[PDB]
Amino acid sequence: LSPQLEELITKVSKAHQETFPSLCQLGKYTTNSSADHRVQLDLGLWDKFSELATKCIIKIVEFAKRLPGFTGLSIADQITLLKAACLDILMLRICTRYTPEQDTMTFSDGLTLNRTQMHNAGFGPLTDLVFAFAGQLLPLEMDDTETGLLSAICLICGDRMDLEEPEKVDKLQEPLLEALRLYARRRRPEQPYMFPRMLMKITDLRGISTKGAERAITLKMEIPGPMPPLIREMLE
Ligand SMILES: CCCCCCCCCCCCO[C@H]1O[C@H](CO)[C@@H](O[C@H]2O[C@H](CO)[C@@H](O)[C@H](O)[C@H]2O)[C@H](O)[C@H]1O
Ligand SMILES: CC1=C(/C=C/C(C)=C\C=C\C(C)=C\C(=O)O)C(C)(C)CCC1
Ligand SMILES: [Cl-]
Repeated sequence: LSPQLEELITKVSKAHQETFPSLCQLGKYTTNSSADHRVQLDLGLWDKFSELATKCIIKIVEFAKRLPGFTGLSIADQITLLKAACLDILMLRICTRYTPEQDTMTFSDGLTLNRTQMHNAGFGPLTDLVFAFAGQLLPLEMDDTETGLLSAICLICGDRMDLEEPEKVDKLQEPLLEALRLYARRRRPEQPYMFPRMLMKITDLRGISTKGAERAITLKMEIPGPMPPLIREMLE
């Protein structure tokens, strides 16, 4: 045991909780927009969804800047990491707020959309794969600390193309991996496969995000103007 590792766990947990409202703390609310049938795109829903996405991108940057050592990387490397991982983290975030009984996902302001509305907001042919990912995330029963640490591990990764100092990024990731294993095993000692299961979710997350990037291309043709600039920074 080391005090430094325990401090890292709590720092990351706090950074996550303070940039990602929990489903339980949110005042959920609904919309009646295009709620029953799948359409190509409901522009009202796209407007609301894309605005929320911009806000969450800013929150993910805020989260990143609170991760120990992140701001010690070159600005170029910080941007490179954020561009590489933002969509992964957005996916993890929305899927964490999945309510299976109601077949809904809840955004950071409490906006709660059913599957059809998620489709109509822009997810389109990606919707059911996203819900399937959320469904397969559930049994892991991850808590906020674990979700925070996993998000940090997804972001701080030395394999990203065009990194100036990949070995430096590698070194920053090391304690995050150690922290997640220590925490996961302590919390649920009778479920020792939880750590490796969590790590394998990273690969699943990358897979769904690649599909997300593909969806963005087709979505660009359906929208009446360009996507919001921070969304373009994430995708383009
Ligand atoms: C994925 C690609 C990544 C590319 C890197 C982009 C990093 C840019 C992040 C913005 C950094 C500056 O952030 C600073 O100004 C932003 C714009 O006024 C604010 O951004 C936002 O803040 C509020 C709460 O987060 C939001 O409800 C508002 O939409 C907006 O004002 C930040 O609260 C502020 O701390
Ligand atoms: C942004 C964006 C996309 C993905 C959004 C995802 C995957 C999650 C959004 C999460 C939010 C916005 C959570 C919150 O508010 O807590 C897709 C690929 C559809 C293409 C259009 C732009
Ligand atoms: Cl570009």
